[PDB]
Amino acid sequence: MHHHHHHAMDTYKLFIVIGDRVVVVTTEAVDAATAEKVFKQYANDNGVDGEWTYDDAAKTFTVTE
Repeated sequence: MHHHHHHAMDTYKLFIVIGDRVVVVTTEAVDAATAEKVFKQYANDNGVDGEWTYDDAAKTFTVTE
């Protein structure tokens, strides 16, 4: 027998206050650690530099500088 399991995911946000423009990127992930991996790759793939913070209740990551 076989069945597909569509796993549970929540949306996470990435606030990257870069220079003049503020960009908010949302994504979906099973948990915070998974979202962290996704946003880290996203940051690397799009040349985003800086230090980050995470607010769990808000499921929001913020990158500054």
